Amino acid sequence: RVQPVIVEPLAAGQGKAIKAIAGYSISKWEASSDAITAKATNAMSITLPHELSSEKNKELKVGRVLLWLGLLPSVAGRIKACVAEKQAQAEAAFQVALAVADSSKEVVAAMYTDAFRGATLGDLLNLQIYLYASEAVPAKAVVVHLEVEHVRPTFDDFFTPVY
Amino acid sequence: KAIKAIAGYSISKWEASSDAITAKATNAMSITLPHELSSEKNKELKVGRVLLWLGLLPSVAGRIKACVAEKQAQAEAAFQVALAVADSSKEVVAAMYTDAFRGATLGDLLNLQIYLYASEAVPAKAVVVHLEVEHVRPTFDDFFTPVYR
Amino acid sequence: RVQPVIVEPLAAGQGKAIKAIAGYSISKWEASSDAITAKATNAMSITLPHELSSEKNKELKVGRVLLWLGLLPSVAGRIKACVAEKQAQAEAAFQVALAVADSSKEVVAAMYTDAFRGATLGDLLNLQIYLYASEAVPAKAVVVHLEVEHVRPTFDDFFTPVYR
Amino acid sequence: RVQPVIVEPLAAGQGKAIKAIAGYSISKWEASSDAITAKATNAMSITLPHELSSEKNKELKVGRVLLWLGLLPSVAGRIKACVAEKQAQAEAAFQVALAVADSSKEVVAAMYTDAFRGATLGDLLNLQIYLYASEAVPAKAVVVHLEVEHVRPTFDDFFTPVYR
Amino acid sequence: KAIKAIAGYSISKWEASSDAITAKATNAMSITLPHELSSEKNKELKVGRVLLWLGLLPSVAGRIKACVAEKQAQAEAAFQVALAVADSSKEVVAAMYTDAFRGATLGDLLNLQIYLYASEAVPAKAVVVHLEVEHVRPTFDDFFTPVYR
Amino acid sequence: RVQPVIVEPLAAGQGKAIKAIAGYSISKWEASSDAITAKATNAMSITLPHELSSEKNKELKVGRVLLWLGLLPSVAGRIKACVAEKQAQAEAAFQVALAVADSSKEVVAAMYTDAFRGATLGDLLNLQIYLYASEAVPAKAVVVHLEVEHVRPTFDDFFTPVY
Amino acid sequence: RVQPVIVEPLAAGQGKAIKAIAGYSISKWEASSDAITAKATNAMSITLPHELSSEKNKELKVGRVLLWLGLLPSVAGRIKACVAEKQAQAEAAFQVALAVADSSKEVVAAMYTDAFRGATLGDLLNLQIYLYASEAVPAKAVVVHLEVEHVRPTFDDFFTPVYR
Amino acid sequence: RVQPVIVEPLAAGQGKAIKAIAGYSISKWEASSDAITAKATNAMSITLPHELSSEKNKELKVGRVLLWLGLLPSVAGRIKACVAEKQAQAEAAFQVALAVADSSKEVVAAMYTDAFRGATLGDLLNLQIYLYASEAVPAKAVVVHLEVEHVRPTFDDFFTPVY
Amino acid sequence: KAIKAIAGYSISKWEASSDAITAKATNAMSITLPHELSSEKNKELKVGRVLLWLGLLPSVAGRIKACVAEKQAQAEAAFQVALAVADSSKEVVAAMYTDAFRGATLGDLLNLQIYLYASEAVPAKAVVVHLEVEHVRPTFDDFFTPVYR
Repeated sequence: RVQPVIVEPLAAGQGKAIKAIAGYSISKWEASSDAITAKATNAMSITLPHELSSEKNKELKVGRVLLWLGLLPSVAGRIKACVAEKQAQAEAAFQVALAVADSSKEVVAAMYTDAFRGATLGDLLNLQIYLYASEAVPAKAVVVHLEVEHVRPTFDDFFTPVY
Repeated sequence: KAIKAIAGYSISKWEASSDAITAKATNAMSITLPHELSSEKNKELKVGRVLLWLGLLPSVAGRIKACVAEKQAQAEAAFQVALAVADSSKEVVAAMYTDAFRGATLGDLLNLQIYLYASEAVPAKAVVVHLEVEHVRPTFDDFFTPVYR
Repeated sequence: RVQPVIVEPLAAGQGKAIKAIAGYSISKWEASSDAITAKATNAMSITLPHELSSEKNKELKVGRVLLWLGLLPSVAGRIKACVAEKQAQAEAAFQVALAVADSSKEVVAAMYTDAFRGATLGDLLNLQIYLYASEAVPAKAVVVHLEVEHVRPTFDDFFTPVYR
Repeated sequence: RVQPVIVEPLAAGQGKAIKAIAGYSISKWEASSDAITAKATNAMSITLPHELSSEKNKELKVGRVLLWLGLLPSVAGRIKACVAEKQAQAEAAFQVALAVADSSKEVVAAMYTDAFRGATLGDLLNLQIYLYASEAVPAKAVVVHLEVEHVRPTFDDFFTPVYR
Repeated sequence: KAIKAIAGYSISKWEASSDAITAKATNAMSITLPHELSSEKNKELKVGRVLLWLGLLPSVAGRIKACVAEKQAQAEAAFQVALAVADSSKEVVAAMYTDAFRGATLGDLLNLQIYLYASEAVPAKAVVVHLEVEHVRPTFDDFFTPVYR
Repeated sequence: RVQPVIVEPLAAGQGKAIKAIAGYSISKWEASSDAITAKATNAMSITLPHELSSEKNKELKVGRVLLWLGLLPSVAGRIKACVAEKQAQAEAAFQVALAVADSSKEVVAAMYTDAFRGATLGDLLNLQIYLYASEAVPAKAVVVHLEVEHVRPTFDDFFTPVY
Repeated sequence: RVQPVIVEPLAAGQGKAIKAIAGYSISKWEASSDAITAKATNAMSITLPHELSSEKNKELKVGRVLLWLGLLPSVAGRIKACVAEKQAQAEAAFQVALAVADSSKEVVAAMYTDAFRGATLGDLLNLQIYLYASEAVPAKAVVVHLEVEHVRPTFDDFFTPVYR
Repeated sequence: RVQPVIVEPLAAGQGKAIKAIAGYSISKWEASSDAITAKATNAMSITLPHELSSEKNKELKVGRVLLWLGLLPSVAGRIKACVAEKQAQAEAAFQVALAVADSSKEVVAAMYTDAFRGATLGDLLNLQIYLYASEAVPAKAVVVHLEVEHVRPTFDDFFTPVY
Repeated sequence: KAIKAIAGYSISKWEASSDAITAKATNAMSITLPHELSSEKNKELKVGRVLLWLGLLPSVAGRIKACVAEKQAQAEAAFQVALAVADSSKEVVAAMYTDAFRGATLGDLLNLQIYLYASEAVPAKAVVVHLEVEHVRPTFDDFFTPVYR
């Protein structure tokens, strides 16, 4: 039996938001970039924010991480980013990574569901973010957004002891 | 409909800009995780499917091929070993690694490299490679940091 | 009986998210690259983040690791990455490794499910990430994202004790 | 109804002892210091003890880590320590870390509960301990005590087999 | 009554002597675990509350301030970031870190430093810093070592 | 209802002894110190005894550790010790450590309940002990006592095979 | 009542095989030697294989480790090995270690059951293997086999996802 | 009661084959050797095959490993091999190893049941194989067979995606 | 009957050839695992009983003693600390380490050394040392590798 199906169009902003699993929470931070020579990859390092910079919080385990990149409307060309272990040549990181985020697609994002599940935020200090551009891109023209999920920090809802 | 991540996973998506590419040449840039996933706790998360798709400026001309692989002596041989390449001459410029890294660890992606090839001369920041990995959800993303450091 | 089917077109970033198993958490971090000569490889070692650099946290056990690499849109060529134990020749790491992440495909990632299951986080200091580039690729043009899952740290839900 | 209360004065070393959870054990070791210039930091890497240096034991999983530092009574000033992943500038490790152990307080310690839970012991080789001194402090004047908990090693209750 | 360690924990207590301190200066000495806790098995134990209290000779004069923190470029800035300092001018010369390191690992305390400040000139071995950490009990302390090595 | 309470005084030696948890055991060893310059911190390393020096016994997990320091009655000043990871400057180890043992207090000890729980004795080879003194202290004037607990060694009650 | 017994003669390699416990797996690798001066020791560090070198797999927890050493039949003398944390003098590692593998016996092996239980695999990068030779022994004349057990890697039963 | 027992003789090839435990599988590979000077030990490194060389497969946990060495009938002397961690002097590896395989015995093999249980194949890249010979042995005269067991690779029975 | 490995274990058996030995000298060669056990996953396996037995060419003369121990400064002292030696003058040339390494990790055997002693001059490849370790069975030996790399 052939079933008639209507495919309704979507607006830019209508979509199901993926929810963190029970017992975890999501930290969201961004990092601006610098100038990219054409046909060249810059390789920056992941810097945790101050809140997660403590030695207490560098022991929380990691779940899924998400990398979506937001860019100026003035820029043209093709921009591709990923996260990977630090390597000798940066371009080869696009040959090993499990998901790359391409700006030529409809959804400019990369979802890492199992590549870093079970690691630690202190181990996320060891990773790198790789940016590729087809044309010459000036400084601060792309901002990368990375959103990691980790176990909920179990002692951060207390005031500091002063008495 | 789009491909949904399986139950228990999430998808981290990030991009990497390029460098200048000589004609008939291959650059080999390493993979850097974002800051949120760079913790030692989060480098032990397992990896599912990864995706590489590159967006390029429409002014460029030639043929651009990218892949991910392990570190090699010659970069060109990486195009002979890799399980999927993304080609600009083809219909869909993408590379879907469904079983190549499924089971590997998120810290093991630092041992990989992205390989770009250009048939002609390409300036810097002219292509951007988008990669989208999926991994297990981090075990504490629903908690504020403890306020008493 | 033949049964008809309709394949839905799938937008980018619209896949099912893989969840970590019960008792585990996923730590996600990145590493930037340096300049790669044409038809060459580079080996960079995995550095744990500072939060996991404690002696108590170097004894946690590893589940699955995921390497997805993000690259600039300007770079041209074919770039392939993997992880392995450290070797004499780096190129031979592409002959032994269980999964490589080619950039000539639609999913530029590599999922190591049972290659490191049951290993320790300190043993991740003994691994290396290998990049290969088909053309001349400048520095910081690829960034590797590695995402490990590990057992959740047992004491990060408590304040530090106030008495000394 | 208001309910009166009496606060008992507490002598030194008279607190409740935190017990490791079931299936885990606590390994405790120390590291001595070198000379610190005034208003400066020093980064020293964590070295596992030899008993845990095996390949079988570098795959154990980490729970909670505890850094308590012991210092000579002659030294003056303010000394602060933390653990983190290795960074370019060491001072910035005090801006990111989840807990620091100040010496101007009553409990000179720092408890990382969920910062490294689920990491591996080999990943503790990727961490660093950071010391800051407000004044000129000589060598071996502070000693850092780090106490990790990890899964108990599965075969240390058996004699070695007698046949070769 | 004194503060009792919580169920499942024990308290390791040790001391560290000092070095010579210039006037208006800060020394930064690292933390060394004792031998019993220095094993790779025992560096994975979790940490609860830590305590720092310093005993000083009564002949000394001035003002001595100590704390624990992470490693920094300038040592003086460690007194601006640390959550508790121990001051000799105050009523109780102590520093009680209840939530600063609770959850961290016993091997992570090697990444910390003790910071001493003296207002005047202080000779070597004139103050001794006592620190008392609590941690999970080691999983084999009720067994003799196996006699057949 | 106000309840009358009598606070009875204690002698030096009356106190409840903390017991190891089930399945663990306690190894107790001491280490003598050397000369300490005034306002300076010496930083010594932890040496496991011979019984726990085997590769079999460097895999036992660690629970709570205890550091109490015993000193000569002739010495004066103020002495503070702790255990921590090895660092660049030793004095900064008193800013990171979770408990320091002060000789100016009534109980000269430091209890590390969770700082090293789950680590290994081979990882206790990586730690250091930090000593601070206010005045100049000669050699062997302080002996530090550290008492760790670990899992009970499961094969050490056998004679060595000779037949 | 006295009960007679008959002892069966046992051929080489006819012992009971020790099985890893449930949820664990045994990774086995080797390391070759270099030249040893007579009455001397050598310290070589443990390097994890590439499969366990990921950040996700450096957080796995360690059970029992086993060191059995294979040696050429031409070499003469007495050769002893152990594992420990790294020390100043290597010879003192034979005074502290919980088990040594003497070559003057019938079972040339050493079983560390609870020495590293609960440690992390990354913490195996902090350990060292110590060799002692009673006579002049050339290079590559002994090969050490170390066999760790660790938790099984949680994702090595799945293909990598095909979409990028 | 004395019981009469007949000890029946065995042929070279009759013996119970040890079976892998449930959920594991066995990879079997060999490595040829080079020239051995008399009274000297060569120390070669373990190279995983190509099938297990992937970063996906370097995360599988390890069970029991087996080393049996096969040699030419022309060679004479005494040959002893083992596996161990890499060391300063190779001969001392025969003093630490838990089982050495001697060619002078009836069963020329070495069974490592617990020495590497719980490690990883990427950690088996860190080990070494040590060969000893009494007399001078030419190249390729011994081939070492090592047979490891690991968890079964859960995604290797799929074809590669081409559509 | 022979000694059977206990339930859950297997026995890896391998050999190592020798080098040239000066008279009244001791060589110290390190232990190398085979390739199959060299993975980081398999270096975390626990060790039971190990065995060392050496086969020697019948043309050799003198007295050859071997053992396994930790790394030492002097190699001769390894014969004073080791729990079992294999002696060619004795009835059975073997060394059975039943409790010396039982509980240790398979990666810890890289921290050990084999010690050979010869009373006379011995050429290279004249003795071969066989060592047989037992360990837990690797958790995936019943699976083909995933074909989609």
